Amino acid sequence: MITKVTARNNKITPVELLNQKFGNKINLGNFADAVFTDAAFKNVAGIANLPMKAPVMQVLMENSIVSKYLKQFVPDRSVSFVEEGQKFYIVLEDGQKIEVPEDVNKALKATVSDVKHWAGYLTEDGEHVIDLLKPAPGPHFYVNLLIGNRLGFKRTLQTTPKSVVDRFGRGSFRSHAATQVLATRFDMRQEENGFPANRQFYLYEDGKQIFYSALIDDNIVEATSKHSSNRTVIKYKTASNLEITRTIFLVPHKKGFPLATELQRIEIKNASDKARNLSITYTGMFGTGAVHAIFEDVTYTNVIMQSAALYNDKGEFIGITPDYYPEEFKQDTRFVTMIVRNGDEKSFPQSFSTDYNDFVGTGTLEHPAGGSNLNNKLNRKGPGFFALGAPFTVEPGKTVIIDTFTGLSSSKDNENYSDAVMLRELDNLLRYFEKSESVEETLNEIINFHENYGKYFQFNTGNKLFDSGFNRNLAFQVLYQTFMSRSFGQTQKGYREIGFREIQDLFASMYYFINIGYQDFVKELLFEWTANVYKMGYANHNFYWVGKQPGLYSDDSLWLLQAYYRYIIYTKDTSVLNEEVPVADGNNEKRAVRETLKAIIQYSASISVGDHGLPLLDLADWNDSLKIDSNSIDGATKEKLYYEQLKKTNGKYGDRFMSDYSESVMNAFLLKLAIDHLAEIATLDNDTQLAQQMSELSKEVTDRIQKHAWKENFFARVLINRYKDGSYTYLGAKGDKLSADPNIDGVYFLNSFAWSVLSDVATDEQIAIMVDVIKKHLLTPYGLRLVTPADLNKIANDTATGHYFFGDRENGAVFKHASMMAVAALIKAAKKVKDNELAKEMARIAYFMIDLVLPYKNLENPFQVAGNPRISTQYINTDTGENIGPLLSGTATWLNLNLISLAGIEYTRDGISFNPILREEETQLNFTLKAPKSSYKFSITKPVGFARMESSEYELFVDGQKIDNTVIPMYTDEKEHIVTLKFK
Amino acid sequence: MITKVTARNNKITPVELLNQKFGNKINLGNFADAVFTDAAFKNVAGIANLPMKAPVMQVLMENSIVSKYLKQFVPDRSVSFVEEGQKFYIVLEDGQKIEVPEDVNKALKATVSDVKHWAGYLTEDGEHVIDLLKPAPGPHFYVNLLIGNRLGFKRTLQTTPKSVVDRFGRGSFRSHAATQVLATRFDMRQEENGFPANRQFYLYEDGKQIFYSALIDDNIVEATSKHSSNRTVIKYKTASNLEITRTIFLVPHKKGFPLATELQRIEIKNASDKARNLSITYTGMFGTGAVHAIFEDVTYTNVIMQSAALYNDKGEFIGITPDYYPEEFKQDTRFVTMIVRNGDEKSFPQSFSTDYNDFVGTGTLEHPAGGSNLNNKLNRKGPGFFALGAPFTVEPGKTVIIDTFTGLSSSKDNENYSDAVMLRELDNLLRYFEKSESVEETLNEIINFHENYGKYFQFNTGNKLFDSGFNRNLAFQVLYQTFMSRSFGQTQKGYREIGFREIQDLFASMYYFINIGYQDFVKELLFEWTANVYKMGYANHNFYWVGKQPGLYSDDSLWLLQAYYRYIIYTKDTSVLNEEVPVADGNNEKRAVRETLKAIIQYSASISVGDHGLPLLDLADWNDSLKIDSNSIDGATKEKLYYEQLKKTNGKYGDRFMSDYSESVMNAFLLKLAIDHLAEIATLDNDTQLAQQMSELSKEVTDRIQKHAWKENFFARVLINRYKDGSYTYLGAKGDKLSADPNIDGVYFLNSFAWSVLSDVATDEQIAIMVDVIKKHLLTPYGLRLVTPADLNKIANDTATGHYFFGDRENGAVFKHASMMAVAALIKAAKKVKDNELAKEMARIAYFMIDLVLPYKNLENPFQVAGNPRISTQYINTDTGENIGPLLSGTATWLNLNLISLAGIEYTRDGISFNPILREEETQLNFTLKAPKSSYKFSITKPVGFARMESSEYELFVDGQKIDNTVIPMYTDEKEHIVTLKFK
Ligand SMILES: OC[C@H]1O[C@@H](O)[C@H](O)[C@@H](O)[C@@H]1O
Ligand SMILES: OC[C@H]1O[C@@H](O)[C@H](O)[C@@H](O)[C@@H]1O
Ligand SMILES: [Cl-]
Ligand SMILES: [Cl-]
Ligand SMILES: [Cl-]
Ligand SMILES: [Cl-]
Repeated sequence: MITKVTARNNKITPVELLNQKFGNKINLGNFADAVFTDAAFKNVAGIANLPMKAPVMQVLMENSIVSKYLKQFVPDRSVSFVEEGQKFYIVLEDGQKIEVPEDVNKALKATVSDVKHWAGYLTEDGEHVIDLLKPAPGPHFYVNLLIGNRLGFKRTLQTTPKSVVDRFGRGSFRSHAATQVLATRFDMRQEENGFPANRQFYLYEDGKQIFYSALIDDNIVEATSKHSSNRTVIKYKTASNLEITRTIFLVPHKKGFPLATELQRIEIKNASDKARNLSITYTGMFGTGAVHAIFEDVTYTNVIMQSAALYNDKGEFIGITPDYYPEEFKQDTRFVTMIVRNGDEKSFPQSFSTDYNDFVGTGTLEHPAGGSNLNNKLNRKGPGFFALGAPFTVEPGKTVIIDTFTGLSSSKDNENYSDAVMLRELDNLLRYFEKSESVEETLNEIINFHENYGKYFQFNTGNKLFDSGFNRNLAFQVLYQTFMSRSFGQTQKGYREIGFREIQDLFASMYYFINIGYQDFVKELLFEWTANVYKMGYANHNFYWVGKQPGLYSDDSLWLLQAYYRYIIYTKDTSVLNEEVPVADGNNEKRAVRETLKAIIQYSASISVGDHGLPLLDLADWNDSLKIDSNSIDGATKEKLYYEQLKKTNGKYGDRFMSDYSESVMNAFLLKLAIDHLAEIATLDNDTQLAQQMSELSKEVTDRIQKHAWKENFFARVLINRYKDGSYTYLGAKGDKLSADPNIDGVYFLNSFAWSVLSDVATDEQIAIMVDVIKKHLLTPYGLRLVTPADLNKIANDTATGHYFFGDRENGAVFKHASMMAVAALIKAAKKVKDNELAKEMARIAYFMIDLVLPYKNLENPFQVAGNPRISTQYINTDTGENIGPLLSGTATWLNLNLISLAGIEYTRDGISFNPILREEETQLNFTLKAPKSSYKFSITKPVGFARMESSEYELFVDGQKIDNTVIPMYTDEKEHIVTLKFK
Repeated sequence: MITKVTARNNKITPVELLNQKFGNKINLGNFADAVFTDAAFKNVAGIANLPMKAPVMQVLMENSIVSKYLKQFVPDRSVSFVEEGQKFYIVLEDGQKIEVPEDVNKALKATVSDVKHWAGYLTEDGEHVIDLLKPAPGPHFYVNLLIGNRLGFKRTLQTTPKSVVDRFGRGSFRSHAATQVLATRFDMRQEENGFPANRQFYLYEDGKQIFYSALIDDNIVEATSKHSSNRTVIKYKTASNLEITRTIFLVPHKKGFPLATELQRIEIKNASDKARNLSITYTGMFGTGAVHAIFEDVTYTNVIMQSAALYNDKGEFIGITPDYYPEEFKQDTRFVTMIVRNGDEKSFPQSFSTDYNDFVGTGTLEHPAGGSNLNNKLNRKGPGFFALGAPFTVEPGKTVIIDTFTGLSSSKDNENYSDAVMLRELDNLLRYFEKSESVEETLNEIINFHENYGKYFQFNTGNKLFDSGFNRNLAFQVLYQTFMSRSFGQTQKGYREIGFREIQDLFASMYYFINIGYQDFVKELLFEWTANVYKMGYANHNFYWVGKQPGLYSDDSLWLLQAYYRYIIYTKDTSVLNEEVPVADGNNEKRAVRETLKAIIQYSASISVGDHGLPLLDLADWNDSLKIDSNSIDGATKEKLYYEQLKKTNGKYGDRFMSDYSESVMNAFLLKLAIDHLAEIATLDNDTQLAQQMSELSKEVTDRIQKHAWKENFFARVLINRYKDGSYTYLGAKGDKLSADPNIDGVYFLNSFAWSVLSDVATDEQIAIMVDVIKKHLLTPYGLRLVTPADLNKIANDTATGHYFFGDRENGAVFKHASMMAVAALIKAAKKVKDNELAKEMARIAYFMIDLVLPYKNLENPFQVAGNPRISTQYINTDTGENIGPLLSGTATWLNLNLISLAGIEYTRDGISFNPILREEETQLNFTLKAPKSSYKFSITKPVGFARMESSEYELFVDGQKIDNTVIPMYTDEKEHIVTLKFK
């Protein structure tokens, strides 16, 4: 009877039908747009020859003139618009070509004129300028991320404030952990991160509303938003010639300040020739401290608090704080306050409301009935809605400035905490910002801090979109992720702690922090992770104020050797090996870093190993969904069993934990890398015993992998040991019998390839075979997939590949973080393999993939690829090409590593191993590099074509002296050194 | 420096300041209103002599004319409006009385004219007629609750659909458990139960929006909502003379229908003299199946689904369904469809949208830019927003009807489930409702079902608000709560299973179900609860599809004897005792009901007892927050330990579980009552051994309580056993040392009193002493509070007094359910105690408390007491008098029991023990009563004053024959019997 047609099953798209019905009567061009005219999809209305894909028919439909005109034909007749000369026609299926009326021609030309920039544009400095009326490519595209600065203060990692801001200023604002200052929204749409009133305000004249910051109507003649590094600026011009500017940023910490403050400055310039008697009403919604009760008991969230008013020394009202009854919700104290600056005079708000129902009344939030006449009623209940009102007269050509301060004080930074601490910190804050210029100076301080932070590595290529994208935007995103891990963005809203393995973010940012004098902060981060390693070598999978999930995941500890290796090789500071750091086991016990790093390797190399001497997989490793072993155990369960095994069998600590559990080949590669890392560390430490021991275990573990993990045409991913008859014995190479694609023999994991190379196990020949498999079955038009189809239920209890349509996340997406780890491999191999044609090919795939993740390139075809042109996104949908959030991802970290690696920079014990791999079409690459006691200017020139040191003639000069050593010293003479490389 | 003033600490209110500054320059009357003019609260603007408390100043400030006028004085000068003649003046502090201008006078008169009805009014049938522009007393006041009907179908309890509807039709709609059809909202405001688009629609004319169902602007000239029994009707008149009616109800189940369907009929009458070419766009938001991911991973909720279109036999589009990839979210299938009826023409929607961003575009939800021209694009992602569009021309005087059907099919009612089952059931539904009159006939069926249901008991007094409030509205709410327990309302939105102790709701509704032929349904509910009792006698604290929390709470099982007692005594159907029913222990074991009820009594009377032979408290009993014992155990942990105590001490089953755990005096009363119930059941069963056994255990248990729980002043609540030196030994009477009020010796729990009486333990003298304590320390101006202040830190410390401002929930509220259990005791004692003055006072307190909970009386002073005039609410705030939600509460169940008890009806073995307690001021009471094979008309007459059978002269007549036996037979002659009682 009734039939069902899904979005994906729908037989034909609008543009396909448009091409069918008009393609050989008019030139539809490279891009067109169309909509079905009816719910049965039989006819289309379309428009030919657009500069790019864009929702033009949608905007045309919003236009009363074009809309009414089209009804003379649609829905019963298909039509296409077409421009010839500079005049528009409408074409029918019967060949008629009708010059459209002038008012329609004008509307159509006005609509298509700037389609090329409908998703905004980037400034030379990489700032995203956004039209507030234009449609969004996706829910992450128009988003900026803000962060405070707790460097030099306690618990910098856990207490740095962070904010989400879209083009309209919507979003929310957090202090420590997931503590909400302004309310987050957890509702149906990705686009809604915050309660809708947050950061918004209204203007009134003669009692009538003339402006709302989140409503663009006919009385708004210009409205743009600019997302820059750590601030957002939003500008409006009214038809009445008011010029309104909003600037939003987080206050860097200063002693005595609240733990979190977000400043929004509102500038109102009267660009007309008559004074205007105006008022502002500034609104927002405090987050609840009782976040779980939003789901479980909303009435609880309301009755546990009340509104309270704040008054300065002179008895003047300054703002609002939400007052809580339960002690657990009185350890943070929120506030909002406003200063109105009008020539000489400063004033505080004259009125307030705290009841959303009294505020909106019979109206809407966009048009609130009580917005002009606030009732000065303190709500006995929550929620913590606030409205602050103040009148001002602004003379012709003059500007009034309204500075708002919203934030939170906390016990997390203050002993003997009470709301009295907040009142003192708020006073400190308001006195600091008493003078108008203090706001501008603080913004400039933020700008300069990030400008100086990025000087560690600066491309200068004349592609300013690339230069700014890397030098500024990617540098900021890796800083942001060092503090925030994956815990807070537009759609990352729930209680994420800090994953042990996101120590990865520090792999890239440590060099930046060291080169602005914060080496000690990097050590504090290392020691903090070190303190989440247990005595036996496994690690808490997660930690925030406290660590948890002991040895739950098998890869965690091994990543820390990469962090220590990076730090020790760059700094040559071996002292950290002697630091006494808490063991995660507690009871006030500390272990020297050296012995915890020796323990980490012993856990994965000797204890928690399987039948082949490879590290056990346990619940899973880096790959969230390799739950192969249904009866896994974490490291504390394994510890108690391991010790009773040793007494059962009379064994010795260090013996293999006997089991039939599966093994992770990826952990084997991580371990092998770890062991080489420790050997190099000990060498620099002149620890002769440890360097010999590791150098020898490295050879052993490599033997193990080569012998037991190379499987025909790939390094396998997992070795299976529970089937003594041989039913299944590996996964991740031809012949594993586990594929789920008829045309594919075997399952192939991109990371088996990547980590076999990054750990320096795979031979040139094994690289060639795996790259061929990659080209055939993992390389898509949208990049490198994480894995090929597998049917893992053949050995385990499902709940993995069963959740997503093809193209999303685990059902075959391009996971950009994994794609970047693979690029890191391709780049490492391209520098070293003997076969220059293999190297050329791998460098081609590297740059192909980098081009598909570079955020600024999202503006080339934004309504198809979406993403965000300043901030990385997690994955690409391989069905559509859409870059899909979230906005925090190891993609950014490894992209940074990879581009610096391709520029030729690798730090080794003896200095900088210089080996750049330029693009074939490039003929020069210039960049600057800071070091702690020197700097460098690098210049590389080459003919068009593939050039690399391994296989191309070259001359290398350092400070004008041709040299042969391609390891450039790490200079300490506080001079700039000129490095020139010339390929023939 | 900075000071803080909380809502509660604010020294003076606006009206108090108005009276200070004006009360003896003008007569302010019994009610006035005022607002502070500034954020420092130094001046007020107010208005004198209102008919009741109301937010008049708020509405006056929304009025351009009056607010402009007021600025001549405010903020600097206080002012009060006052009416003399039919003319207004404004009065200043200096004495000036200024006749306000005519346009101000007109606005003021228009504003105050109908303040008396600003919160709406009740029809003679108890329906709440509501003005859509007037302010709300609170977030529960303008709410209706809807329910389907699964009687005669499987798993009626678990599958009956339910909806929440406010005056604008906002809210949400669920199927089984917490499965959402239309999306719930979990956000900051109690007022927001649902996604804002739910149930709303737009009208267009010539491409322009002319109407949105959730926006009242100047083009709306009339807008009212009527909440009735199981439907809501909303009416609007436009300035252009369109008359729009929305009718919302749930479809009662018919074989082959979807498990849940909500019908909204939209009638559009053209009351003008010109035809109008209109279109409708009907919108909503499907709930996600991935509810937890709204908080954890909103992007997941989006990518796991896509929109899909539905087409009928002729290839015509009929609506939308959200299509899910994961199997776990494919076991329910949602739909929305619409039929447009225009004369004899029927049509289906011509267009649709499924992307909220394309729909709203540059506009707002109230004014969407894409709402007229839907794009017919199936969204590849969620969320499941939908817009369905259809054009229609309506001639002068004609009506177009648009019928919408929104719902869900489910595996819960269908084997071999897939979306093909939904398509068949949707076809069945649409065929059933193909004729226009089918919708009206189904509504009439619903109306008649509830009319017939309520016939069990019908008051016929002078007072139609009381009569409809009881006969219709309270009857409906007890029906609603029998299915829904406490699981779904305006602010009850999260996953609640059915509490074992909510079997209470059946205590009242069973009689109603039996008298419409659904005795078997009552037995099914009884058997279902019986199946959640374990062999040992404890119960799963909770159950929905399966039971859980075995013996976690100590009182649970005991309530079931009250349910069985009520059923067996009313029906005389002892057969239920012989039913073989699953034991919650599982395997495949069943036990006869008789033995599970003997087991329940044995658990609390012999096994799980403390040092005094009283039932152990365990984690808690009925009172959620008596976590006295921090090392408690549930009944399965106790069972495992009990048996190993038996083996290690040679004991026998039935011996006491040895411990120092605390004992619950409330459970003792529940057990004593349980035992009497069972003894009485066995008597009716002619089971001679069981009747003797229980009669004897009852004397024992009563001895136990009297000996060990009467504590000079009161029956204690808890007996404490862990302090063998006597530090603390009881809680709940004078001398327990646990008070936290300086002026109160002891802690007094209202339920100690209530259950000492309902179990028939307390002597006349103990009642007198306890009522005196109640009058002095538990009776407030807003009713009977649950308990007096206690400092339980002295023996444990924790919560409740930790969480709430004084007046709310556990910090001293009038918990209306507990207040009603106390009224049940007062009524029972008033009928029986020898002292007529004690009976008189207890009946006075009873009626005082009933008057504070009767919903219709919430309209006497609604802006102070709020609540809901048709549905009970949970508690009264003792600070303000506000009735605060939620809307589902044992208040409704026990209010029903109490008013029937006061009318004189108690069912006993031998019939109807008739003993009414009228109000002193009443001179007659008339009511009708149905029985399964007879009916009765009762008429009671008395002089003004206190009259009761125990102490007043009376003559009783039954069918014209004076009689002395006050136990009326339970007649079975299928005749109407006349019962007359005349007090002298
Ligand atoms: O592929 C899985 C990866 O993506 C996301 O689940 C997390 O943010 C990463 O920590 C993880 O490594
Ligand atoms: O006092 C506690 C009572 O109130 C609410 O928590 C629940 O709805 C009831 O089941 C409970 O008995
Ligand atoms: Cl992997
Ligand atoms: Cl994000
Ligand atoms: Cl509710
Ligand atoms: Cl109690």
